[PDB]
Amino acid sequence: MRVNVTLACTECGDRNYITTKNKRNNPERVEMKKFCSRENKQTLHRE
Amino acid sequence: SSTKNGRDSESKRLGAKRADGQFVTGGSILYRQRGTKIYPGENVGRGGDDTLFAKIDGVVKFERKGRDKKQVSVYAVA
RNA sequence: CUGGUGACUAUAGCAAGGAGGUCACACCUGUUCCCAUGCCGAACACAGAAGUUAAGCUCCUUAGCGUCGAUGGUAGUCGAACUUACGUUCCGCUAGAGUAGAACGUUGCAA
RNA sequence: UGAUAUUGAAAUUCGGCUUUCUAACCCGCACCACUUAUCGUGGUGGGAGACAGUGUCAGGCGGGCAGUUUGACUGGGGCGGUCGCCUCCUAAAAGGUAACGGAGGCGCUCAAAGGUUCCCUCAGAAUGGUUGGAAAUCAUUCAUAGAGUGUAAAGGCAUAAGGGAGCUUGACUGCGAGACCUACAAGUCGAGCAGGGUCGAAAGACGGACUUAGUGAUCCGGUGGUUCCGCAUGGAAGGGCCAUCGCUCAACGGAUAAAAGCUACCCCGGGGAUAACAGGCUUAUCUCCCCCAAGAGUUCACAUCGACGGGGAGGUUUGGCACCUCGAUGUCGGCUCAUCGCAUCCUGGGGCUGUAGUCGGUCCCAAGGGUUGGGCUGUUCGCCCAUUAAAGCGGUA
RNA sequence: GCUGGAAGGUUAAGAGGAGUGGUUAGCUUCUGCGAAGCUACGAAUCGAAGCCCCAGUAAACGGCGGCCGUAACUAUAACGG
RNA sequence: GAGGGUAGCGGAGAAAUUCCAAUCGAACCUGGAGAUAGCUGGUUCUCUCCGAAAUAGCUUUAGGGCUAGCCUCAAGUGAUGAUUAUUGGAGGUAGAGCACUGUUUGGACGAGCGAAUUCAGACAAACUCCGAAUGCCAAUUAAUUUAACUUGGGAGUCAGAACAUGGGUGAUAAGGUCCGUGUUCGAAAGGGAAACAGCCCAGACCACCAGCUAAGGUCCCAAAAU
RNA sequence: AAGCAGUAAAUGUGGAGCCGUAGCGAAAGCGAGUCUGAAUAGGGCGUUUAGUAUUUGGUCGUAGACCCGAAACCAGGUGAU
Repeated sequence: MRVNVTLACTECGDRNYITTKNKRNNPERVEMKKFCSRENKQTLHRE
Repeated sequence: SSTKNGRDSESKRLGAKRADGQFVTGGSILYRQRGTKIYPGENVGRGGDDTLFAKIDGVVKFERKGRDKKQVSVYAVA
C-alpha cells in the first residue's frame, strides 16, 4: 500500500521533502541525494 | 422507471486565442489543444498540456507544414 | 554533366522494359588493432591484394496503379416576396468526365 | 451504589475485614408533668446503635418529564432515482449553450512505468520442418498503421509520444515579464534571472508520467525549525512566522462537536405559481365508415363473410397538457320536468339475394309519432321473470 | 423484559507519589552541570454498583416452515428422502 | 334541595380527547409586547428629459438573497465604438461519398461460398478519402455615421408569452416541455384581419372642416372602377 | 469636548483630546524607501507626499424604523352560583 513519507537530511541541517512510496515494493526506508538549502549543497536524505 | 445517464463535465474552452496577422507580446497564448493539431513553428513553444505560446514580439502567421499538417509562427516585425 | 547538402501537397510516387563503370559512389577479402553480439565481424568498427556491373546508384521510355485537375450543369444556402412548398437575386459543392504530368530548383568541390 | 464529615470506646491471621460494648444520633414505643389536649416540650424505662437519617463529591438506570432536529430536485405531492470530477453526441465547422436526453469512467498506480545519451520498428496474411490455433517457437516474402501508448473516451504519436540498453535522481531551491478562463474564492500555461547538479564529445535537455479525471474553504488540534513577541525586571508558560499531519464534512462553496416518526383531534399565513370534478387543446386509446383482394361459400372474389397490409370521420371511454376558478364553480345513483342529433329499435317507401310462399340477410331515402312492469344489488352496469309493433344509441356542468 | 448468582473480564470520585519540567546559592568547559525551598504535570497498586456471563420464568413482551417421489383409493397421497 | 372541597406544568372522568361560567389536544384577565411574519393588503400634489429585466454562478436554495449583465446622474481620457468595400486566417455544419469502424441487396469465387476474393447497388447524431452558404477573430487599410472606455452616488430585475426558423423529448400530438437565432407584446396608442395582447403596416409634443401615400381595398351596408 | 461666566440667552474662556503632514513589515525594526529573498536580482505595497471644522441633499448601521394582520410562548393573578 502507499504511505506518504518524508525525507530528512543526514549529519547536517534539515531540508525536508515529501514523496510517496509503496509499502510492499520498498519495505525498507529509501535514501536519495537532494539539494539542501541550509548547506547550499547536495546531500543524502533518509527516512 | 428511472435513467442511468445525466452526467457531464465542465466544458474546457479551447481554440485560437489570437488572429492571423495580429501583434502579440512575449508570452501570449496562441492555441489551446489536446494532442497536436497545430505544430509549433518559429519562435513558438509548447507547454505541459499541449499549448502554443509566443517567445518574442511580432505578428502571428498560420502556415502549412507540408500535407495535412499545420504550423504557426511569430516574426519580429517592428 | 556525375557527387555533397538544403526548399517546395506523388505535376516529386509504385511498377515494367533498356544503357554504364577501375575519377567517384559501390561490391567484395580479412578480424592483430580502436569496438560489439539473447549466441551469431549477419549489423556496428577497423586494415584493405583481387574481381564484377549481378544487384544498390545515374539516365531514357511506358499513362498499368496512385496524385493534381478546368468549362458547363446539379445539390445546398445568405437576403427578399408569397405562403408552409413555390417564385426572384448572390455564393457555389461532392461525384463523373476534357486535361497538366515519368519533377522543377539554391549554394561551395570535381571533370 | 461508593468515598468523606457528624463518629466514639476494646480484642483476633495479613493499613484494613469480621465479631462485641455504650455516650453521639434515631423510635407515627410505654408511664409521668406542663394540661379538662399526649400537637409540642421535658423526665423515667425499653428497642436499635456508630448502623440509619442529613450535608458535599463521584459512577449507573431513567419518554416519568422538558427543549429541539427529521434536506433539495421532481411535467402536483408521495415512491423510485440523483447530487462533486473527467471523456464523447445532442450543440446549428470561432467560444458558450438545457431537459428524470443518449453512452462510459474516477476517489488510482509507477523507485523506473521519471531525466539524459545511444540503438530499433509494429499488427495481419502465405509456405516450409519432430503438425498444439502455417498464429504457442525456427526461417522467407507482401504489408503507412489496421500494433502499441498503465487505467473510460476523444484528440494525437512511425521526425515517434511505440520497443531495448548504459548512467543517474530535475519527482531541486528563490522567483517570475506576459497570457487564458472567470461574479468571488479558486484553476491553467509560461520565456527568462540567480544558487547547487545529472546525462551527453558538444550544441543542449531536465521544475515527474503523449494530453485532459484521482479531490474538500475556514475554525480548532499534533509534530520539526526560527535575527520574532513575551504585561516592573532576567527566565518561563503562552503566542507569531515557515514546513507538514488529522474530515464517504460524497446533500462533495462544507448550518452544530452532537438529532428519527404520526396527526381521521388539529390550527395560522398564502397559492389556481400546483393536484382531485366540470370547461379548453390533442386524439395515443375508444366508437364508426372506407381502399386492394388471398380466400371460404359443391363451380363462382364481391348474396353473405374479408387474412396480410393502407387511408379517414366523431369528440360519448381510459389517458397527455396544466390555459379560467382555492377572500369556495357542492360529488355518485334515484324522483319531477324536459329539449336536441341521426350513425334508425318499431312504423312508411325501394335495390340485390344462394328471394318458390309465410319468414329472412344486406344496402339506400326518411327524425312525424312511439319506444313496458318487476326480482338481486347504493349502484351506472349486468343477469333473470313476464309481455310488446318495438323494448334504439348519444349531447345538453 | 423480570427474578436468582458471583468463577472470570471492564469500570469513577478518592487513596497512592515511582518520575518529568520551570526557578537558582555554587562550580565551570562559558550558553553547561547544578543542593534545599516554592511550583506545573504525573506512573505502578487498592476502590462499589452497573455491563459481558450462568440459570429460571409465557393467563410476561412475543413467535408458531419449504422442495421432491409413491396405492392394500382412477385423480389424490396413509408413507418415504 | 341546602351548606362545603378539589384550580390549569392543575383538577374531575362506569373512558367520549368528556367537562372545569353559551368557549378546552390544554380556561379567563393583565403584563414581557408595538413578540416574530423570507407572507397577503395598503402607501395622499402637478409638470419636463432619459429608460429596463424576467439571464449566468453559488446558496438548508428553488414565489428569498448576494456578485456579474442590462437603466440613470456627475466628474474624467480622447477615435479607442458600429455598418460596409478588399485581402489573410482558425474552426468540419448543410450536402455528398464508401477509402476506416459497424449495417445491408443480387451474381462469380469450395475452405457452408448474398461479403477471408472480386464486380455493380444502398444506410448512419456518437463513420469520414472530401466539403459550402452564413457567422467569428484581426489589419492598424479607404468612404459614411455617432458613439465606446475608466472611476464614484442611487436603483429595479431572477413567474415571461406568441409568431417565423434549426433541434431534443412526445406519437414527423397539443394553445405541451427544454435549448439556439430574430420580431412584437411586456412597457405601444393609430390603420387591416367581422369582433380578437404577440399576425401585416406603422412609433401619438399641442391645435386646423388642408395635400400625397403603406398594409388592405373600390355592387349596397361603407370612402374609392358594376 | 466636559466645565466657568452670561437672559434656559450664542460668545468669551477652556488645547485633555481628534484628523492630516510617511510609509513597509506578523513582529523586533528600518525609513522615501520597506518586506520577501543568499542576492532591488525580480516581485508586492509606498514616494499623490492638501487637508480640516460646520452645514443642505442621497444612502447605510443601531433603535419597533413605511403602516395594519396571526396560529403560538413565558410570568403574576381570578374562577366548581
